[PDB]
Amino acid sequence: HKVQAVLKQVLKERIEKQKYDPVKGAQISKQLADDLREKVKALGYDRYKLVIQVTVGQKQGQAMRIISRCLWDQTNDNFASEYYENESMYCVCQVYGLYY
Amino acid sequence: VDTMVRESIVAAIGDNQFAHNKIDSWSNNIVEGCLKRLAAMNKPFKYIVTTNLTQKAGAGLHAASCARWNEKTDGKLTVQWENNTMIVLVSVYWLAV
Repeated sequence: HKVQAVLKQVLKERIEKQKYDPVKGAQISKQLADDLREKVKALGYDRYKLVIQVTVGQKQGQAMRIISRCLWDQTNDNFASEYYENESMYCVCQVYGLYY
Repeated sequence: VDTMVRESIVAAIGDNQFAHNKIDSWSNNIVEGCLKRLAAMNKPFKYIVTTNLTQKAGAGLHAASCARWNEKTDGKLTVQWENNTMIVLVSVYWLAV
């Protein structure tokens, strides 16, 4: 998806040259979440809303997955997932494109 | 409204232990259980239900959710649970019709 691609662009544009940090992380994660919200609430808003989830993790290499089971109004609610990793930061995003 | 959800969660996965291949499955059953918890209240709204479950492995975390909605009719309710090895989060979102 174009919007998903540009949300992953936003993810990199936040987290490039970076590493996951416990001390920077409260403000870093607030910036992450707010910036993805500002992405989806920019041009591309047409009487919709986005529901957001973000996970940020250190690199250890164990067995981890994601899943999410919901009940939604079907024709108006959509979803997508994004995964990424780098030298030290794993980052996952979950986007819920819903009609406002 | 959410206290019965919390009691349901503490009934279902109280003091239990991690097993990864059915972890999603527990989430599904929880989502179905919470679905019945929504279906018991059946307030004429658009409902969203979500769960999260994660091993207690020693990495510090922070979590919440936000949107940009009609502030008087659209809302959020939540239950956090934990045990020796797991963390559980259940979230319900109201949007009006």
